[PDB]
Amino acid sequence: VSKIRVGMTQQQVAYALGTPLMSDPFGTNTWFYVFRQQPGHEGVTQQTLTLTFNSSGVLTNIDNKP
Amino acid sequence: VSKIRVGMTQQQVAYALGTPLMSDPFGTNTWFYVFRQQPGHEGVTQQTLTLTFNSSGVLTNIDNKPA
Amino acid sequence: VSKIRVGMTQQQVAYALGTPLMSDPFGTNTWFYVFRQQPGHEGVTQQTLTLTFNSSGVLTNIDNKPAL
Amino acid sequence: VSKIRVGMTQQQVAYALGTPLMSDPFGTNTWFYVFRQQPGHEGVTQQTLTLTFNSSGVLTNIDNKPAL
Amino acid sequence: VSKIRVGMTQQQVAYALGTPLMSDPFGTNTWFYVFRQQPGHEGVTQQTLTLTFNSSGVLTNIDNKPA
Amino acid sequence: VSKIRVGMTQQQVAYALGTPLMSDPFGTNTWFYVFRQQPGHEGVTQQTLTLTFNSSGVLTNIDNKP
Repeated sequence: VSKIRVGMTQQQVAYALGTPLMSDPFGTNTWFYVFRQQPGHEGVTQQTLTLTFNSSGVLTNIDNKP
Repeated sequence: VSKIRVGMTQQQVAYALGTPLMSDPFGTNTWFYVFRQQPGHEGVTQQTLTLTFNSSGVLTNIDNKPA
Repeated sequence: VSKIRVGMTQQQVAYALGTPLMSDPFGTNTWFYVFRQQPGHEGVTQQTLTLTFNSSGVLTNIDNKPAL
Repeated sequence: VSKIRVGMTQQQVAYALGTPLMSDPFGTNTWFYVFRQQPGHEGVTQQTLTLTFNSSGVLTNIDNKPAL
Repeated sequence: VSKIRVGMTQQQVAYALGTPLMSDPFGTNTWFYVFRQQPGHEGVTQQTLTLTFNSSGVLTNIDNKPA
Repeated sequence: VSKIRVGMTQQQVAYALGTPLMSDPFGTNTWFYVFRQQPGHEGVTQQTLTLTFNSSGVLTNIDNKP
């Protein structure tokens, strides 16, 4: 924590402390859902969803898995 | 168990599905650390850190409250 | 690990092992909700709620973000 | 939400909103460690540790899994 | 920041990297639920559930302790 | 919780309660790492690792991202 200073880039902070446990999802390019402890789950593997957004915050790819 | 389509904004997707469990931290403005399971913890409350970055990804505020 | 002993205070245990991944919320003074993967979310930041309780486990402060 | 009020007990708040995603570990009676993404892990199940504290925040029970 | 190679067993990978943050629950023997942020919670402790499944994926023990 | 009974398959339980918050990683086919709050992080995106194991518990694929 003394390992960081105002003016550092996200790369410099992440090098010092690691990436954070949480961050705000708005403005970022990738959102990942894992649908746990939600009734109605189906299949032989954990349902997940990866969403890709462009720099304007618009959804460009929907990746279901499976 | 709900409907999205390409071209939706993040507000539309969050209304439909909720915010995601995880998202990529690079490019956003607020990072939040909670230092768990790390030896050397001190104090009477859980140590945390909130960082604010500007539109360019540079750190402008370090909030260690506590405290 | 072997670096903890019965009789230790929560500070000593937290200095040896760090705080735990999880703990029972009853009896503590601060609760933190993060409303994720819940349809109906609104706004331009992640909705959260920080509740402060006194010693008697009574709620004394409600802190919504964003502000209601 | 609007379904909580200052003066509520932790039970009333938990009935209205559920327990929180996170809480401050200090002051509670049970801590639970899950040692993941930590090099050195051994054995055939996930290593965990459950610590029980009394009212004074003093450790009274250590429960390692698997058993040491 | 540590070294794995194809052909390693899960014990070898866990020694090198630790266990993973997440894994697929299907096919294993122990499931653990912690019911957070769900309205209608009752009791003086966090409600949890530990389920044991046999090698075939069938439920053989329901542990609701608490209690 | 009264929604489940001994003898149900993992598919029946997951349909009633959802998948669990946690499960034991040994014996399963996919392990996912997200290296957060670990100093030394590098890059312009969150480092992760997906490992695939066969039914004998042997590592068959290493997928770094990026």
